[PDB]
Amino acid sequence: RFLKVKNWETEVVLTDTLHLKSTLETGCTEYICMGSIMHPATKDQLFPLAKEFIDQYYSSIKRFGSKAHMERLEEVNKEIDTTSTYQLKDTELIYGAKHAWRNASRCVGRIQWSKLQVFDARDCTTAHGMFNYICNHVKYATNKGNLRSAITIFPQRTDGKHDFRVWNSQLIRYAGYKQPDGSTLGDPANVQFTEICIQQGWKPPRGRFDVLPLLLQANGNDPELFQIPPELVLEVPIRHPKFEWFKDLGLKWYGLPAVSNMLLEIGGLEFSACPFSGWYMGTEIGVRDYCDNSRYNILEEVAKKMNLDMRKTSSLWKDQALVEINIAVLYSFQSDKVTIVDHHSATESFIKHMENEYRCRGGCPADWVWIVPPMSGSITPVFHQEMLNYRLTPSFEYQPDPWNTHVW
Amino acid sequence: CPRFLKVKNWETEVVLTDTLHLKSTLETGCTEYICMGSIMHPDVATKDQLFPLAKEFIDQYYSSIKRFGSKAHMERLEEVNKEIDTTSTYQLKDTELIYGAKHAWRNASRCVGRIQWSKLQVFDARDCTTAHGMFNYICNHVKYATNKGNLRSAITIFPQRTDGKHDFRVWNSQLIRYAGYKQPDGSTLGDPANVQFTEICIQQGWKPPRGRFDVLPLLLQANGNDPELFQIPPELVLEVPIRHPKFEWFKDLGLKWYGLPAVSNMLLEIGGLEFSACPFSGWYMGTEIGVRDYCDNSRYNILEEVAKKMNLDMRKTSSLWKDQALVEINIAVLYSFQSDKVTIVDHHSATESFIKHMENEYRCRGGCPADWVWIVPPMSGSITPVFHQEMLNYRLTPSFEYQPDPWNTHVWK
Ligand code: HEM
Ligand code: HEM
Ligand SMILES: Cc1cc(N)nc(CCc2c(F)c(F)cc(CCCN(C)C)c2F)c1
Ligand SMILES: Cc1cc(N)nc(CCc2c(F)c(F)cc(CCCN(C)C)c2F)c1
Ligand SMILES: C[C@H](O)[C@H](O)[C@H]1CNc2nc(N)[nH]c(=O)c2N1
Ligand SMILES: C[C@H](O)[C@H](O)[C@H]1CNc2nc(N)[nH]c(=O)c2N1
Ligand SMILES: [Zn+2]
Repeated sequence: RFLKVKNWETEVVLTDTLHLKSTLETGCTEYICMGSIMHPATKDQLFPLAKEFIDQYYSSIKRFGSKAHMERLEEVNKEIDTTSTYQLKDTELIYGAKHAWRNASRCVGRIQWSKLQVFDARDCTTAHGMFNYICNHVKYATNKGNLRSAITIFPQRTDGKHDFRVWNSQLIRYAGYKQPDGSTLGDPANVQFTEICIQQGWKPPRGRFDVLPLLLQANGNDPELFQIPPELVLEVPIRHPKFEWFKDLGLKWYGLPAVSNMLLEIGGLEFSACPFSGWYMGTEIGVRDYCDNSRYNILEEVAKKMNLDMRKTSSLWKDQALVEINIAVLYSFQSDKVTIVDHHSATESFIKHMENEYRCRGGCPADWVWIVPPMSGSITPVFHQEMLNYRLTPSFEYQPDPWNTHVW
Repeated sequence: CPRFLKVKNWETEVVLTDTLHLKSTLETGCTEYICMGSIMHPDVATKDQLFPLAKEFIDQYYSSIKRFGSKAHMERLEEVNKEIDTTSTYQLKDTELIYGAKHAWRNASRCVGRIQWSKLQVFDARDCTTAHGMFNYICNHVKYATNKGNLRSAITIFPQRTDGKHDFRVWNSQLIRYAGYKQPDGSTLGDPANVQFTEICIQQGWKPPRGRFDVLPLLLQANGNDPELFQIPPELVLEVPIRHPKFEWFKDLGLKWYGLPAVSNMLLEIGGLEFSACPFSGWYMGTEIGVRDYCDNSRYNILEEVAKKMNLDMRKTSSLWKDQALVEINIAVLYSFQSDKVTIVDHHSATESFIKHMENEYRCRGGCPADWVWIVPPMSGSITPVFHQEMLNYRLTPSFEYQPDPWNTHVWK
């Protein structure tokens, strides 16, 4: 059936037909909704997946049922027969990577989806090769602060014993240190990964903003440590446009957000190493990174310097410090001409993207739980936007952390 | 469905196990292929439909009072069955009515306030026959619940649906709300959310004061008859003028709000019985006023004027002038209610209580259905503990349900 979505602020109603093309599961049933749960091959399994993807690629370039389409189908059939897998054409890899982003229901940045620079790294064989490819990615995507979206695609999975993996969760992240007296120096989300890097020989500077090394696994071998050359790592000192004391907090962040632990699935092929990057929405730094209780957890210090009354929650001192921290982040990036988007502009772009996708595509899968920003929700337009969530492929998927599967 | 489902809290690592979902009744709207978790809304029962629904409820009640399988349980089952057989309906006992109303609240997955569910004063109004009598019951409800500002949660339950042509309905969406007036020039005076109902009231004979904060009259329908208008005695409408602890100029905005939030348009379903008029009230979380009522664009929409008085740069969104004004507005709302000693809860306290409540429910009941989209507050979401809490949503009965607006269905006499 067709399905309608209503925006309760504008009363606009859209009609979804695209959900009829989905086949992966959501996790919900008719009786239980799992919308706030974070995470709910063979020759036989492969060809229908390959066929569907080839079909939708040739349907996208409007040569469905063409000789090129027919020949590709047979070419893929023979290749799965004689090798239990197949290799994408370059054109298909690019189309598949752009559409995995287009289909990412949790991403508010998707208005940019067709401006994605796709780096083909399928000829890589070693961790040194991966490091080279990744340095080139970081340099290209950073672009002296004028950030450019990019993805680098390493060889696909074969037997599951020869996986390519970036062990880092992001290419650029700060270390976290388990202090003797109990607390945490640096970034507490990375304590385990930091300790794995130390355990592999990394000499930790034990600062607050230590860029972690890359830990890279090629063809299922043990992973190897590499230091990203510092001139490739663009950072922003965080200051406030009114509180001159804000800089004395000693805060900084990196400009390049680059997810490196997800899995890219295209036509039944699995790309276990596919680091991809864009640019930040300011709340990603200022709300979650800085203010989660299990993260940098700085709200108390900021509220202190603002001299806010912190004895009762109903003074909303936490909410006041939260806004100022996010003003500082946005101000700092813009002052340094590092690409960044505020949650008001981003959500506005996403509503416009939604309208575009409903018109030209018949829908847009979207995860309200993730699309609504972690602060000032209902004063952004996505709060009032009903969204249908469903799984379209090509897609990005979660995968296990490699230190739970790897045999040394 | 699997017998155990786990939810995780990503801030604390606590993992809870849900078995209560196995008692789920109606549908969520979701399927295996599509999730409708952000969709806001995703002829009577026959004898045959009513038998099993009543038995399920009666079984649950006698299980709650530790008398399952007892002689009184089996007798009640038989008495209900005969009554459905000979009359096509049945009547709840007072004890069952109170149990059912409390559990409809306990089961309300969108309510962050459910730690209080067992302290609900239930007013039995099933003897009511006329709209005047409905007025009397509602006045007593408002007075009791307001309690000079020390608010107490309460529900008043009017007679159940019979053939659907004799419904009791409160046409108001809440017992206390402010009028909205569309102007010829397109502007709105008062609360833009209530323009449709205000016009209906005016058409029914209400003389509007045409101000910014005019308490709407009650529009009350008894036994399926045409609805009738009543003015709530103004001394029963407790109100709070909004002022700011720092900004002296804030009181010059002339803002105020009423103290009692009281939903009156929902349907209470108990044992297959349908209570189409069941107004219920609690106390406010501050953001319901300071964020939604005041700062929604289609509501009072005061962000601009507050930002002006704060002298914020309103040309770049990246200045976060909206976010900064929204906080001060919510500071004022909480400060003004606490100063006048009118019960109110800030969003940090309410969400922390709800997490404690949810953990207790998981431990002692086997789960707690919760709608994350509604539980997370509309400001500062991720610095509240519910943001990081995985929740399972499912529909248990007894329940509160939405129902059509009565002017769309009423057969005018
Ligand atoms: C171009 C600027 C971009 C912006 C502003 C943006 C914004 C965001 C934000 C704010 C989130 C939520 C992140 C979180 O809460 O952890 C997100 C998620 C996501 N983004 Fe985008 N993004 C951008 C680019 C991209 C690109 C280039 C890709 C892939 C090629 C991508 C794929 C995803 C995916 C898969 C998720 C879901 C992550 C998960 O499930 O954990 N995004 N995005
Ligand atoms: C006692 C203090 C209470 C607090 C702090 C509270 C808090 C809330 C809040 C913040 C919401 C979301 C409101 C919105 O965004 O419109 C809500 C919804 C709800 N509450 Fe509670 N509530 C309380 C009492 C009650 C009582 C006494 C009942 C019923 C007996 C109840 C039943 C509901 C229901 C059914 C909803 C969902 C309404 C809908 O979907 O439109 N609440 N509550
Ligand atoms: C391409 C892109 C652009 C953009 N603006 N944001 C993203 C999301 C980033 C991102 C994830 F995808 C994710 F799964 C988890 C985290 C956790 C926070 C870790 N952080 C402290 C280092 C995260 F930040 C991606
Ligand atoms: C008992 C109780 C206590 C509390 N604190 N909150 C609530 C929920 C409030 C609530 C609804 F659930 C609802 F469906 C509709 C409205 C009216 C419009 C809302 N707003 C646009 C004015 C309403 F006020 C109930
Ligand atoms: C479209 C979306 O479902 C809608 O805006 C919902 C979102 N969550 C909400 N949450 C609460 N508490 N109240 C609401 O009115 C809404 N509105
Ligand atoms: C429990 C809940 O699913 C979890 O906290 C989610 C909620 N929404 C989110 N939304 C975004 N953008 N990022 C997140 O990490 C989360 N976490
Ligand atoms: Zn769902």
